[PDB]
Order: sequence, then C-alpha cells, then structure tokens
Amino acid sequence: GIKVFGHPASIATRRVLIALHEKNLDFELVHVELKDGEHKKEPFLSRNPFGQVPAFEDGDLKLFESRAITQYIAHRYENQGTNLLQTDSKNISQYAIMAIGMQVEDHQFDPVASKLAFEQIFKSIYGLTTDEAVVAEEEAKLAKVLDVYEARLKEFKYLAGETFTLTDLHHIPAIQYLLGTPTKKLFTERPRVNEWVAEITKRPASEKVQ
Amino acid sequence: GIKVFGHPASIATRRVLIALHEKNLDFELVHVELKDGEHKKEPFLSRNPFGQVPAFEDGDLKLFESRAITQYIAHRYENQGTNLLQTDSKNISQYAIMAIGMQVEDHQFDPVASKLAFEQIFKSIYGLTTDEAVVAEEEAKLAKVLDVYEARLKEFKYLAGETFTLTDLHHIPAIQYLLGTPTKKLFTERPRVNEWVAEITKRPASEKVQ
Repeated sequence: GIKVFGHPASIATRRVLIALHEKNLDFELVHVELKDGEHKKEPFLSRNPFGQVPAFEDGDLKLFESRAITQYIAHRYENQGTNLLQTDSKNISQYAIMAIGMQVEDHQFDPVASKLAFEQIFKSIYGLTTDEAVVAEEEAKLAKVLDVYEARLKEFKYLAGETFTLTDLHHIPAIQYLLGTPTKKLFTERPRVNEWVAEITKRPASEKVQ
Repeated sequence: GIKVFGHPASIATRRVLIALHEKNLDFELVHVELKDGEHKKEPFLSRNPFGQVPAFEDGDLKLFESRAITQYIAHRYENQGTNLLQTDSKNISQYAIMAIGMQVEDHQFDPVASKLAFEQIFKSIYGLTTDEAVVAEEEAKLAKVLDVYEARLKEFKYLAGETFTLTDLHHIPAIQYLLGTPTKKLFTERPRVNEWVAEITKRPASEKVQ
C-alpha cells in the first residue's frame, strides 16, 4: 500500500516518484493542496509534523523527508528494479564514496539549485521578476559545485561510481527544472557534466515525472 | 592512520571526535586555522574542495562532511566500541526510523541550533550583541522540533530506538553549547528531552570534547 503524499511540481516529491518508478513500484500520488494550507493542518501534521511534502506510506510504515524515503525504497526493494545502491555492498570504499556524495548534493547542490529554480520558474508564474543579483550570486556557487562534479565524472561514469545510484538520482528533479532556464549553460559548458546530465534525465523513470 | 582536519571549537568537528572516542579509536586532530583562511586555500582544498572543516583521513581513505564520516566510522568499525547503529541490522523498520531521524536533525535541528549558538556564544566573543529578535525567532522553531522529540522519547528511550545511535550523537555538539545559554530552558521544560539530554551529554566520549 504505497501512497505518496505531496505536490507533483515539488522537487522533493518528484525525487520520490522517480525512485518509485526506478523500482517499477506501484503507488498512488495523494495530492496535498499547499495553496489551501493543507500541509499545515491535521491530519497531515500526523504524517509530517514539520508540515512539508513529501510524506510516504508503505502500508503501515510511514515516512517523510524525501531522501529518507528513497533510501528506504533502495533497501526495502533492493532485489527489484534498478539497484540504486553500490554494486558491491561489502566494499566500504564504495560506501564512503556514496555517503559523501549524498551529503554533498544535499548541502552544496540542493540549496543552490532550489533558490535558482524558484527565482526563475516559480516567481515568473506569479508575474514576479527574477532578482538578477541573487541569480548570478547563486550561479557562482553552482559552478563551483559543478567543477567538483566535473572532476568526479572524469574518473567515474557517475557521481558515486561506475553505476547509477541514489546520489545521481537526488539531483534529477532540480536539474530538470534548471534545464529549461539559462542556468543550463553551466551544465553544458562542462563536457562530463553535460554528458552525465543527458544520461540521468533521459531515463524513462525520469521522463515520467516532468 | 586517522587524522581529523578541523577546528576543536567547531560543532561539525566535535561531532566527528565523539564518534571516534565512542569507537575507542586513536586519531590526531590536525588543526586548521580558519582565521588565517587556511581552509580556503591549497592543500586543504584537496581535502575538501568546498573549503570547510572537518576533513578526515583513515589512512588512504579521505572524506569530509561530518555525518558522512560518522557513518563511515559506524560501519567501518562496527565490531568495535559502542554500536552506533541499529541493534537488529535486518530490521527494515529500524532502518527507516533512523534514516528519518538523521534527515530530521540535519534539516530541522542543526540549522536552528547553529544560528542560536552563533548569536549567543560566538558573537559575544567579539563583543557583539545577540540579535534578540533572531534569537526568539529561532527559539520558536527549536521548541517545535523539541515537541516532536518529546513525542518520540515517550515511546523510545532514544530518538531512533531503545539504543544510542548516530541519530542522538549528531545533536550532542549543538546541545552542549546551547546548554550554557538561556536556550537550555527549552530542553529542561520538557521531561523526556531533559532526561535524554542529560544522558547523551554525560557520556565520557561526549565529555572529552568540551
């Protein structure tokens, strides 16, 4: 009984939909009206007391926080679909590599790419103008992150190894949005990042969420 | 060959020292002068390209990002010292519980308790005044986090089970600092949180970092 509680335009929720499709799982996307302030009132507060989407439910097991859910799915449904984990589970070196990688995207990438997608895709919805100063400022930090990935991808085929992992997946939602923004120049101006981005986004599980 | 590269007053570095002591490991705390801008220049940039502490090194394996290091230690040195992981490793329910818990402290707790410790312990160092408006604002969010923990701790003895895990440990550094601040009233005004805080901070591995 898989029920994802969220908003289909949310980057955090899309992150959970892709992982679900990646494991050919069946679920029901229970929509939460963020505009009606639903998430900030019972009974959603019993699903996520911090009042945010997504919230998840695998039968009786309840979770929230998108990366905690992806990891749950990754293990709980390991012997099914694509392996979103390291190839050799006994390799501590591959474990440490993915740990850093999942810590990096969450602290260094996500915060920047979100502010950038907001200023350039959600503000424009309500006819607001993008703060050009902020945009350029956050773009400076993202190029820094991408220069590090450019290094990683010259050795590895993916961010945490020669295999597609949750590390790469966590970026997908944010990258899809930035792609339809002039910010896409940062991904294209780097050879490895460009190729890598065109790989992870042209995946059918990825194409099923846009 | 364990060498921790950081600053002994850093919350993120203390988080790595406690885990190390918890596994009775031996290491060398290589100090980085943040004041001299060391971390923002080679060769530290080769240890952590994002220029922050801590940076770690277990012989040849290099890491950074404090929670990625703790998890490394937790597994790489599992059959040694205190088990900073779930009691039953095959219990997916206990896995999911700790995943959410580690995602929660990092997103909901750490950001607040840091801003609160800065405004009230590091600003006062340089004779600066604490922004009373900010303090009260961030304290409102922390009480929210602590109300959720108060719920958790009424069922569990610790945050992710009846056992001391990396979930509880990650909070230790921030809590030590807030304790010597009027912010300690939020931890004391809640029965379970109070008792739990007095448990995790009176641990010898915890007492070795203040």
